[PDB]
Amino acid sequence: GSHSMRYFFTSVSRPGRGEPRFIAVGYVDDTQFVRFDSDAASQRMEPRAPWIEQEGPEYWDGETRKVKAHSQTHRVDLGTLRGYYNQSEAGSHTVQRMYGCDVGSDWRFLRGYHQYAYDGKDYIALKEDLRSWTAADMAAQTTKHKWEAAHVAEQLRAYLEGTCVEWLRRYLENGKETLQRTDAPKTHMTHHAVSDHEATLRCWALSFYPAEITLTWQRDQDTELVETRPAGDGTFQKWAAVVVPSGQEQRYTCHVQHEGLPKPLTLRWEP
Amino acid sequence: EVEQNSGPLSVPEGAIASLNCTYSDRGSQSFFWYRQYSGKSPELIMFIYSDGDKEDGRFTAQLNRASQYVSLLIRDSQPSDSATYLCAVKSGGSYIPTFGRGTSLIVHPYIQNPDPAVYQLDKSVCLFTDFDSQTNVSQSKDSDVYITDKCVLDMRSMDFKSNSAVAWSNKSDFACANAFNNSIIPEDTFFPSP
Amino acid sequence: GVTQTPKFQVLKTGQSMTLQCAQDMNHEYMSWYRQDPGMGLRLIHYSVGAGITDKGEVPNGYNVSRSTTEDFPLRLLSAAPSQTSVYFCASSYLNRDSALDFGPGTRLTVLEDLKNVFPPEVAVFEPSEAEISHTQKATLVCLATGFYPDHVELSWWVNGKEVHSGVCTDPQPLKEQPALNDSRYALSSRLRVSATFWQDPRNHFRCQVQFYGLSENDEWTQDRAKPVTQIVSAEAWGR
Amino acid sequence: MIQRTPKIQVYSRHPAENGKSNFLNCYVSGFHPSDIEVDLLKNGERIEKVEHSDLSFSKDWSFYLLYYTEFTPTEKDEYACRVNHVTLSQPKIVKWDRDM
Amino acid sequence: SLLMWITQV
Repeated sequence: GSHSMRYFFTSVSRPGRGEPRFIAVGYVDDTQFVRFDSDAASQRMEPRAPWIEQEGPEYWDGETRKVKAHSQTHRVDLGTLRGYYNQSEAGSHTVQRMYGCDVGSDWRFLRGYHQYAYDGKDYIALKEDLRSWTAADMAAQTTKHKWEAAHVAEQLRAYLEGTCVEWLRRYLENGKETLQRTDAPKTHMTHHAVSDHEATLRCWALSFYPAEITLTWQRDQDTELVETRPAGDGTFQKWAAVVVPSGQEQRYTCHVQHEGLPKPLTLRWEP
Repeated sequence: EVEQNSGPLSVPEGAIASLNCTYSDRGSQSFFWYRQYSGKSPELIMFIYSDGDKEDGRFTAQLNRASQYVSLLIRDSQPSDSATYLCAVKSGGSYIPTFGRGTSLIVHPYIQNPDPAVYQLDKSVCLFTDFDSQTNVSQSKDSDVYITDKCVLDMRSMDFKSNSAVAWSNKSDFACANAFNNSIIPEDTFFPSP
Repeated sequence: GVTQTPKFQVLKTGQSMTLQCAQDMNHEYMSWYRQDPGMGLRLIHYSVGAGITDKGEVPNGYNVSRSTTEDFPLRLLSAAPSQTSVYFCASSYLNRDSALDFGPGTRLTVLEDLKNVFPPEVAVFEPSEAEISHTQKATLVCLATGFYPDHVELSWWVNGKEVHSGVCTDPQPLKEQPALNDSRYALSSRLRVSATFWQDPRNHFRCQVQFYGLSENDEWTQDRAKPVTQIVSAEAWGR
Repeated sequence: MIQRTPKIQVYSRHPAENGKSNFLNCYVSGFHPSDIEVDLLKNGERIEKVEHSDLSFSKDWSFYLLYYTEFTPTEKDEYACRVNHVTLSQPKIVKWDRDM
Repeated sequence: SLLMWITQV
């Protein structure tokens, strides 16, 4: 079906402790495959999946060099952004960058992304046309005019429509049995009393990939829903709960939608 | 990877200087022209990435991706444009720009009223000056006689260029009449008798 | 811009030295080139940012380090005569269209023995009387002679101010003994002004040659004076 | 200068069965800044060999992190996750409920 | 594979 490749970069300043922290992670869909950490021993882009390890030394030297170049840009950006907002040297600040590309069922380019944040807020982002910038405040409009002048959008659009899609297709063919799988959720319901007059019905989804999933209740209000969470073995988990008057649990149903399921499931508990 | 003829290339003052540079990698993305004066650092003139012409004052960069070359045209060339012109190419698989070896350009000045003359100034010094730009000064036959190549000076405030060559020797055989015998001097060159 | 020190240097074979290169423009990319007569610019080492360095075309015999954004020093481990060259530091941003910004450069000469190092004798020769009447102009020539290695900067100074108008200096010097391998050099320069300016006796003309040779660091056992870095001037007044 | 409080979830990789091999997870998410301290506790004592995932973030820029370790749960042993952050004035303990 | 050309803010 539809696929994607994303890179996530986190850059954090450390006042009076020298070098800033730089962390970079690469995903294909919901599977992490590479990482870099400035605090790690290696100072190399490291593998985080079996299928990526078959890439030769040339790939690893290239990505390492590229990620070290990202960190240098980011190191400067922290100082530049400090100037724009007129902030002190003694405070820690965070920069984040996400970029990547989507592909459809036919593995052709669908969409591309390049977003940039400062202290957890939108700073500047590339629009869906890939020729144009949304600036979030006056400081980012300075960056907008600078990036328009240096033809940044054009250079990004070349990467996003070309290199990004070619390497995504390559990774999808190398890690075929990992990335092109679809594990359906294994589901069950638990019941617990909370009162003489009330009772909790919890609905579980376990061992599913990818993470996109919908759990909803139906009757024929007080609904709890946890954030989808990693099992730690590649698959994901989620539960949804409702507090229901006891003696009326039979009229409530849990509904599960997921691409691994050929049709969506309906779960019912009865006393 | 990136090829450039070394020269020297001679152009008369006022004429168009045409510098060329080929490249083998079709994946080349941006193309640069640097100018380096003798004993100085290379300095950027201009860059070009899109196919066609790009004008900046007297300079025009021209890129042709089909025939795989970059050009630098210099309209109304002046003697101060005399320098080595370095071509550089950035490509898809590296951060390192690929340099050509550089092309040496000399722009000979237009002398309005040639007044070829040889004057006398341990050691005595003779000055061959005010001569035409088509005159080539030659090195000495004798090894105890030293002769510099022709040199273009520019008296800014009066807009007057001037070629000059110096020669000297500690030998008492040496006189200013002898100095430039090996060079093809102009016929009506002035030789005063002080 | 990009600064590098020193601008000139003499070393004896086997000595170590570090060429400094610093930039204040927050360039990510930094490189070291050598430039030799026949071969153009050749890459020694580069660095796309702090904590990474990479080899270029001619890395052997050289080391680099990039522990900061600004500085990218080049170490010569054991100086060889074939490392005699002009060394340029070049840095840039990482946009597609980013051009290199070059430092002033470092002329290095590596010798087997420092006994061939000599400073220049400098002499100003005053204009011809015949030139003055014939052209209404006055050409002073300056000769800088007997110096080695080719590490000189010639400048003309008129009434305490440096002048470039009406000046010609030779692009390269002449070898005084062209056959001999370790030959001492000669250089000439012209300063042309009108006769009105020369014949005024208030005006004062100085030809200055900055020579770069040995420092106090180096040893010297010869009878002649230590050929140190020095400014040698010759003078003239109007008539 | 905006700050977001972490959301903590303590749980096991597989459904827990007493005296059987499993993993204990603490999934912290939705926090900002990235500076965070996460320990896994057995009967109030810090477990030492605790691994963690590589820092990433969600579409709203908030960070998420999986802390995990190998364990064999029993009827009586209590497992928790202790988490500290600038948003929390004191470290927050979340007990492992085997039906959450 | 990562991006190559990066421009500062």
